Amino acid sequence: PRKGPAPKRPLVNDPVYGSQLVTQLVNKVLLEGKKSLAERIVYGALEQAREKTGTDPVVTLKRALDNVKPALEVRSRRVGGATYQVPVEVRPDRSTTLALRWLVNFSRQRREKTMVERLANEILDASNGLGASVKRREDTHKMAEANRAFAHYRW
Amino acid sequence: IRSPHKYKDSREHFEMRTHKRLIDILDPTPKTVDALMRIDLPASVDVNIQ
Amino acid sequence: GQKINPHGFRLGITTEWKSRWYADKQYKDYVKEDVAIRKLLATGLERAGIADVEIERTRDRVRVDIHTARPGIVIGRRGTEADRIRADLEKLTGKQVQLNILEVKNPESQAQLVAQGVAEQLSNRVAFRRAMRKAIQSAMRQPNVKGIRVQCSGRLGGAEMSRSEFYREGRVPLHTLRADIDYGLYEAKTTFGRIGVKVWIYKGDIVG
Amino acid sequence: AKKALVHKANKKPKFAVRAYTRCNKCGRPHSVYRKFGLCRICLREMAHAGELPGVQKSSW
RNA sequence: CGGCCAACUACGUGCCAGCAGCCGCGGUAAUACGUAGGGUCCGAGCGUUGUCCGGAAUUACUGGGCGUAAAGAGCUCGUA
RNA sequence: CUAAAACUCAAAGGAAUUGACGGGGGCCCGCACAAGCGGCGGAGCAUGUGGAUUAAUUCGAUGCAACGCGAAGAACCUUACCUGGGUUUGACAUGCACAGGACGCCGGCAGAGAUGUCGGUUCCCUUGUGGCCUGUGUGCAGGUGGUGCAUGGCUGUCGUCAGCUCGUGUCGUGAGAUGUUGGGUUAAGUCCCGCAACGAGCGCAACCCUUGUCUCAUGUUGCCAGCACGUUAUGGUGGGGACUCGUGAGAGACUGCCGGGGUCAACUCGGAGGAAGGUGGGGAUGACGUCAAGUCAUCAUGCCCCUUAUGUCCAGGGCUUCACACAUGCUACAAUGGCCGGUACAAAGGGCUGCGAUGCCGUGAGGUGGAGCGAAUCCUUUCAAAGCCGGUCUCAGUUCGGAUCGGGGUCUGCAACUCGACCCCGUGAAGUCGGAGUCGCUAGUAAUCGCAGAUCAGCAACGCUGCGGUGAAUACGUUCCCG
Repeated sequence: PRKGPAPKRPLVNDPVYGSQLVTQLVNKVLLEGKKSLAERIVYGALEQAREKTGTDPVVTLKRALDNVKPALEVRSRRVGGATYQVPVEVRPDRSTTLALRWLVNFSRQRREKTMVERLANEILDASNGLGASVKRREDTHKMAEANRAFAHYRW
Repeated sequence: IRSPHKYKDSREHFEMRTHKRLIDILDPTPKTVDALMRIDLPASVDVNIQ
Repeated sequence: GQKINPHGFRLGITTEWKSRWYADKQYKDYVKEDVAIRKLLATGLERAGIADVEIERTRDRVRVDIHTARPGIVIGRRGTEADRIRADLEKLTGKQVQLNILEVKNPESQAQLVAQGVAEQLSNRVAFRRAMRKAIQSAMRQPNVKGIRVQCSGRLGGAEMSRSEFYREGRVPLHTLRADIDYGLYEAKTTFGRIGVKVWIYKGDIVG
Repeated sequence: AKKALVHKANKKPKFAVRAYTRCNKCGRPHSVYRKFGLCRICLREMAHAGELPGVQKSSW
């Protein structure tokens, strides 16, 4: 990364739903090196959302993403022994990555004992704004317009 | 291990390769059997008969 | 420890093996016999520099090729010492050997012999720099050589301090696999201890 | 190892298990390959010297 | 009989005994210490010491210098 | 303010040159930070080290660059350490006599063993004596005894970082400089532009190995479509190089072409074709030098010390001791899971006093017995696990986890108590995802799952060296930390 920007990997389209969002989600939720379990988990969550909310999984997933997609983030930079939390706008790719990361991260702190309905429940909550990752999203926005005091450095 | 008495992270790999072929002769004309054992070969080559 | 042996670097590209035979069950016995006879040859004769010692062994037949500088010391007109080597091997029981001894046409262009000469001249309490001067001049006299590097390490001059000194001339491209680089190592015994002499001789490239 | 230890290794043990390798060229009991009878140091030295018919630098 | 400065090998001693005009030689291979051979310069003389001139353009009249090597007074006024 | 002498040294100084150094700067790189994934420090266990004990707990290693390191294998041996009993030209060699035809083998008794005593067996020359050794020495052999701040050889580190020089010319009175400085680019002193420099060597790159495509040759133990013979036991068999594969030879990647930036330049961005596009992926290869870096325990070696001993044989014991600390790993703390049943796909390697199969007997380590192989055949089962399917468990110190502990066994070894591994039953401790801090990694990579090998009779291997299966996130950018 010292010489120049790194190349970007291609994204394989999904054969079942035809959107890169589900394959990005299954990549993000992948753990320990087992794909098959990962797509079966995410497809089970999609089907439970299908049977629960009564609407299509793609539209509600995109709506949840919009409800979780942030616009500003916080970057720590040090000078003279003091670290300042400058607010910086976010590229769309980082916004989507952060949204998926937050969803999957708050997918694992539940008590309801299996992954598929955990994911389905948080998808429904994020669609309705009742989730936990959304709370962190408005928290990040709150510090975005809260920490405006350090912006003249422009780093 | 390259070094005597320590430096385990430095090492050297060696190989030993042996190449083998077969020649099967049909219809053993007796002159062939007479002249076969007389053939002298390089020391690096070993041949056995079955 | 930086450089690997140049002879061992090109053991399958430029240079060839030293001993050739085939064995599976008696491989260990064969190699132990090789080391025993090589130790005997190295220990026994030293007044005549031995360029190389190659061994060939098939069935009961054995033959030893001893490449030396001058064979007159190693083979007299009456052949006492050649038969002495034969009998010394016979006590070692290497069975029968077709003992062959060969002289070298260019003793000045052989790294091992040059190293032996430098070591003996250092044993004569001669200044090392003069010995390297004369060795480099004599080696570069021959036309086909293209480079030479000569290095000695030890207690040079009798001082109580380690010293390693190297003198070079021409091209000695060690990093090339297709370069016929002759490598010679030898040891000089002095009053203060040990001296190590290394010689690299570069004589053109080879193309297959 | 010592000369006496080398000879006692060469000597016939009175029990089957009292035998070990004891590399021929030097006498170093550790890291001895039974294929060659040479310890790792002497194996390396002779492999570089080209005195073992078949061994060579491995690269792949 | 190191180099200045014509003339080198062996034995004995090894930082001891000793040499030396300047720089310096002796701790096992000393052309430098002592003795033997050989050599060189002089020669009824040969060396050392003391004194003076030279080399010293190193008190510079012939024939030197003062930014940083030693050397411009802290600055002016003014008497011979 | 004016202003000496005795004494003492063989120099004190000025300018500039080449290195080294700075708790002096400026640029450029690197998983250095940042952006991410997974860990260590918390628990139990395996090793290694520090410290403490005793008879020894043999020795070496000691920031990076020691701490799963010498050691790729400590019950005796190993073993170099402690106790005790022998032995002296000795456990191992060579030379002389004084003396020789015996040493050398198989048993008996004593003895923990080493070792001591009896019983049977005794030399090939050819008389000069030698091949052999039996006592006394004579020369001595023996030191894992010391000095890696006297050494050779080998190795680590900066670091695969990009540097180290020369010939001719020119510039300086001269050491010397220039080239090698400046701008750009590159993985790079790789190359381009300008400039008193013009060129060339060792380093970079290429030559070597492996993987990715095609062509030719090629058929055994390998492949087996089209053919026949075999039918549940399978290329199994006669048979074909058609397809693989095995192993020899060759072609193919060169910024080769197009478009844009470019100094009509290096190079950079995108495209066309192609299996691969920008040194396609990865190895071996480690320049000049720094660290009095490590190793007299691989070996060799100058000097120093013992030599009836610090040499040498044997029996037992220790390196596995533990009130603690540190480091590297394994198992976990569970539902992305545990147990039960079914279900198919890898590679490489090894095998003679070894792989060892079918059957038989156990519940299981395993006992019987031996087919086929010195090995593309026979064994590692037609070779695995994760996978996929079906059942259950419905969240607890648990159907987790296995430590610790009692009992009964299997194997190897003369001998498993101190101190091997494995099997069966039973109890089932800590451990609820871990403070300050801190580590690894940029694509078949991280994350994992299994298999083989070396050392080895047996293993303490959760280590090391390799192979294969499934396979991600992120890099805006050099402000800060490190080299």
